[PDB]
Amino acid sequence: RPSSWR
Amino acid sequence: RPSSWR
Amino acid sequence: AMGSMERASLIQKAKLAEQAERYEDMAAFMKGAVEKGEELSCEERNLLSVAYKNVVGGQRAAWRVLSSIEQKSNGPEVREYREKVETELQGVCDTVLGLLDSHLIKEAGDAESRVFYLKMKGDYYRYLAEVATGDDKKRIIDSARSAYQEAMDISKKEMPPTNPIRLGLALNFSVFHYEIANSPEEAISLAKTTFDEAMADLHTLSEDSYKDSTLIMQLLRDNLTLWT
Amino acid sequence: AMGSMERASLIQKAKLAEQAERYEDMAAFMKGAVEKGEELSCEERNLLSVAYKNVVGGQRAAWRVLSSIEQKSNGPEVREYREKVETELQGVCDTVLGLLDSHLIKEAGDAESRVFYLKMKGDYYRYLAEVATGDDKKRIIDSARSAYQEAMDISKKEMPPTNPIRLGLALNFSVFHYEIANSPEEAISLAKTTFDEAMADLHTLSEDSYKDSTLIMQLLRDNLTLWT
Ligand SMILES: *Cc1ccc(-n2cnc(C(F)(F)F)c2)cc1
Ligand SMILES: *Cc1ccc(-n2cnc(C(F)(F)F)c2)cc1
Ligand SMILES: [Ca+2]
Ligand SMILES: [Ca+2]
Repeated sequence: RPSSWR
Repeated sequence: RPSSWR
Repeated sequence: AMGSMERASLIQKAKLAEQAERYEDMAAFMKGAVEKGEELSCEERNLLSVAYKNVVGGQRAAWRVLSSIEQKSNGPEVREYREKVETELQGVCDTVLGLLDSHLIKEAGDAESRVFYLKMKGDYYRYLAEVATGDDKKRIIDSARSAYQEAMDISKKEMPPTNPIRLGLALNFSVFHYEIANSPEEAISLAKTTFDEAMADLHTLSEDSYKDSTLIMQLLRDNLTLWT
Repeated sequence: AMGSMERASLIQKAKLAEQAERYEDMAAFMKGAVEKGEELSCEERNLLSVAYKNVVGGQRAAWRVLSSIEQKSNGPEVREYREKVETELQGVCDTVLGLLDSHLIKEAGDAESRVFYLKMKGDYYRYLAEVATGDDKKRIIDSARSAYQEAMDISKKEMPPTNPIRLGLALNFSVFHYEIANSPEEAISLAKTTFDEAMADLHTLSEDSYKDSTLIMQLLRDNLTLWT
C-alpha cells in the first residue's frame, strides 16, 4: 500500500 | 503490429 | 516434474497461477495436466492456451527488442543474448507442439477441440517462423499453413461463422498471411470475408454470445484499418 | 553459470536484459558480475538493484494474491502454491543477502556504496519479514532494522539531506516502521523530518539534481498523505 523507492 | 487473438 | 500431482490439483493451481500472473508456473501446471493423458475440457483448453500464449508472448516481445538492437548494430554480446532468448522461445514452441502431437490432436474428435488444437499448432509454428532464417524456414512456414488450413476446413464445415474459435482462427491465419507468408491481399480478403459472414450471423445469437463474437470481430476490423 | 563470461559482457547483457524487460536474466547477469570479485561502480550498483527489485517485486505481488486467497479460504492446493512462491521469494532474498555478505559490504568504503548496500540489506530482510511467521521472525525484523540503522547513521554523517540514496533509504526505513515494526508514529516522524530537511537543502542543487531529489521527496509526501 505505501510507496517504497521505485 | 497487427492484432492476433488475445 | 508434475507426475506426482493430481490432475485436479494441477488444474486448480493453474487457475491460481493465472490470478497471480505467474504464467510460467501456469504453463508448467497445464503441461503436467496434459501429460496425465486425459482429453481436455473447453475450460482446460483455454487455460493451456492462455498460459503458453503469455509465456511465448513475453519471449517474442524480448526477441523483438533484441533483434532491433542487433540490426542497428549491423562485440558478440547482442547477437549472443538474442540467440539465447531465441533458443528459449523455440524450446517453448517445441514443448507446445509436442503436447499437441503427443497426443492432444489425435484424440480430438469434436470440432471445437480439434479446431482449437490445430489453430494452436499453426500459432506456434508461426512463432517459430518469426525467428527462422535457415534451411528449414520454408518448411516451418508450410507447417503453420497446413495446420491453419486444416483447422479452417473443419471450422467452415462444422461451426457457425460467429463461433469465437472460428473467428480467432481466421484472425490469426490472416495475420499469418500478412506477416509470415508475404500475402497481404490474402490477409485482407480473409479478414473481410470473415467479418462480413460473422456480421450476417449475429442475429442468431444471445446477448452474451453477441458480445463474445463482436469482440473478436473488432480485432478483424482493427487489422483491416491498419492494412487498408 | 556465469563464470565463463567476461565481466564487461555480463554488464552489457544486463543492460540488454533491462531493455527487454527480462529481469530474471538481468539478475543472473549481475550476480555473475558481482561474483567476479571486483567492486561495483555507481551505475553497476543500480543495475544490480533494479534487477533484483523487479524479480522480487513480481514474487511479492504473487505472494500477496495467493495469501489473500488463502485467508479467504480459512484442499491443500492454495497453501501449497503460496508456499512454493514463498520459498522461491526467500531463495532470491537469500541470494541477494549472500552477495552483500560475500563480499560487497565489507569492501564498500565510500559512503555512497556502503549506504547503498546496507539499504539493500535492509530491504531484502524486510521482504523476508513480510512472509515470516516462525521462531526467527523477530530476528529477521531486527536484522532489517540493524541494516537500515547503520545505513542511516552513515548517511546522516556523510551525505547531504537531498542525496537520492539518503532519501530512498529514509523512505524505505519509514515503510519498514509502518508496515513491519508496527511503529506508524516512527514512520510518520521519519518521513516528515526527511522531507523537511531535504526541502531546506534544495537551494544548493542544480536543475537536474533538484529533479532527482524532488522525485523521491514526492514519494515521502505520498506516504504522509496516505498515513495522516
Ligand atoms: C484463439 C482463440 C482462443 C479462445 C477464444 N475464445 C474462447 N472463448 C471465447 C469467448 F469467451 F467466448 F469469447 C473466446 C477465441 C479464439
Ligand atoms: C534505493 C534507491 C536507489 C537508487 C536511487 N537513485 C539513484 N540515482 C537516482 C537519481 F537518478 F539520481 F534520481 C536515484 C535512490 C534510492
Ligand atoms: Ca476424443
Ligand atoms: Ca573499497
